[PDB]
Amino acid sequence: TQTITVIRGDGIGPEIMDATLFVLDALQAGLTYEYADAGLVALEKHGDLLPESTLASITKNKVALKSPLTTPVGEGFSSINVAMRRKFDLYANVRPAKSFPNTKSRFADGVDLITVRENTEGAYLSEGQEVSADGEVAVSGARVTRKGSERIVRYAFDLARATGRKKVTAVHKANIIKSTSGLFLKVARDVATQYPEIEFQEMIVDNTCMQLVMRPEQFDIIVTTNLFGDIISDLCAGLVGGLGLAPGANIGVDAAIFEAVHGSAPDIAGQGKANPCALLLGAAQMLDHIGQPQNAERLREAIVATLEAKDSLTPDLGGTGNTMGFAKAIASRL
Amino acid sequence: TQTITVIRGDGIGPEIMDATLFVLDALQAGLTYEYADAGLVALEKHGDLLPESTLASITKNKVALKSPLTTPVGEGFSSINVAMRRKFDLYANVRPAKSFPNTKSRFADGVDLITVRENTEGAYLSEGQEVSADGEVAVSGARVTRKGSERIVRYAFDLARATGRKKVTAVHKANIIKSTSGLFLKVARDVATQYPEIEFQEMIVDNTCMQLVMRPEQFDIIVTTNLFGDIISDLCAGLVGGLGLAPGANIGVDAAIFEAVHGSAPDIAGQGKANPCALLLGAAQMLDHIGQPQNAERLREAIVATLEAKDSLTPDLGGTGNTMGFAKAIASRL
Repeated sequence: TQTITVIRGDGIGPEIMDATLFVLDALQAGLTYEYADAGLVALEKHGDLLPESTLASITKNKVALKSPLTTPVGEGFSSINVAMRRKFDLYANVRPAKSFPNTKSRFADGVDLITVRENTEGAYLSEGQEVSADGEVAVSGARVTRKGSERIVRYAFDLARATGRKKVTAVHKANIIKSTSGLFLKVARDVATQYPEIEFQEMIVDNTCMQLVMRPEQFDIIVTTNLFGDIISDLCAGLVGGLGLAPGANIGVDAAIFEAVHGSAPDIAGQGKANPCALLLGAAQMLDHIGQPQNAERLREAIVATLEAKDSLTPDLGGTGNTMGFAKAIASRL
Repeated sequence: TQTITVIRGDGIGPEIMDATLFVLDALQAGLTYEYADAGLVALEKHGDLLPESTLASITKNKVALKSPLTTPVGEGFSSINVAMRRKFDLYANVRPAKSFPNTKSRFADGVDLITVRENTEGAYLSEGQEVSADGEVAVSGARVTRKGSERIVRYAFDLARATGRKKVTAVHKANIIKSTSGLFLKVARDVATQYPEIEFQEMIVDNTCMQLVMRPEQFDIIVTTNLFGDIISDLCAGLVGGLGLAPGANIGVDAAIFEAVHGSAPDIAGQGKANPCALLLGAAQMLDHIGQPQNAERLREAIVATLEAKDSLTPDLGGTGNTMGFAKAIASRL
């Protein structure tokens, strides 16, 4: 057995988590669920968007499955995902982009890639930002370290080995930003030598984005620095229809958090209309992470086959089914 | 009349410049040509990849049309385009992306946008780059100024007015990189108030790249900082088939240089196979810049119509025509 922390969340969160846990049970993933509060429900009932008991649950179990959360506006609330990243040193932001039939387009299918984005350093740090008093000159910084580069590239290669993928492409601008991006590329080359059967490719970031729109089928795993990974993961979402079906993970040494990328959609909450596919695919990522890749693949192919058959699809996809009915149609093809 | 500096260049350069000048004469653009050397031919014949007489020609005429150049490898030669940018303070890197029929795909057409990239500051500066002696820590910097932001955004809006376009989208990451990207966005908003009939849009860079792959038709002029503009212009090239047909300009206060983005292709030099469309479209940009937008549009629609009719196309496009024959077919539809 293994226990995971489950955050049911806000809006459509509870409905799609119910559906996801149904499919996980139908897979016989062997998991048990421990529930924790975050977001609106925590704020109302425990005084904090992110209570220490939930942090302790995640610390103990090291794996969390997280529905979307609502954070109120206008009250100075801090980003929950940022707080978790700082708390658990979640250095790998991992975003799969995969083609599915009948899910809107840029069609032609065949996209099946993962963007591994370094998420603790690079160009997105708070440190180094200042504007002069007269408002004329702004500066910002970037920091790349051997330690931070080594761990993100090792993660990418370990992911390749753990899921049966065959190529890692390191994306950089080392010709121009020689110090930081050059150190990232030097480290990536060094790490690649430790994984002889995984093809290693280097590609400049501008050419990478051109190639992603001309032939995204050529990519397998992409690994890159913080800002570049932000950009590339959202580009790739556009290749496969957008953010409505997108899973995500944020992974560190002693904790990993799996989710849907989309928000809590409170307008349709409780109506059984929400599409559970994104969170299901986040649970597939979780299964890959905890060592059940065969079940992750069973789940992804069942989703493909259910979409091909148009069996009990939710209204966002032109069907008249409901969240749980869609989940049950998926589970029937496992 | 007006005189422009013409650089015939290396490889296919002379052939495609001959064809371009033929079309410009057929347009009766009213130009006269002054020839200057750069690249291999200059190195052989005047001792320098970039002679001072060529710089003086550009200084005097303020407008240059430049074929591709070859720079030898292994001899420490400096980038010619970088030298020109520093010499003339060429702060606007301007890249049109337009759909043409029968030119390879990501098909469905309807793309017609321009990326205006700030090219003197931002995250691509040499200053601020250092690696610690032990190799563990690398740093790089970015600088954004009110002056530099004001001039690039003013250029974008002036371009809109000068060519009949209707929207400028400023692209940023001011939510995270608050100092530099935030100053860029603050300045862009301020400048936009001076152009009431040009729609102003703000968009975060990751969402922009997603939207460019889902519906590139929504964009008109995009203006952004140095690194972001590098990325977006190559993404956009991938929407319209790649770099083989791509024009470019680099523009400052007292000089402007217009070209094809592609290289000198020495393998097919002299054979009459080279496609002159990219340099022709660079000449269209030049015509927009010097105040003949009606002739730039005549040229672009003649290219569209020639491609639609499949009249004398070069082999890269599946025809059996030659460079000058393709140019003459274009000129017949002016």
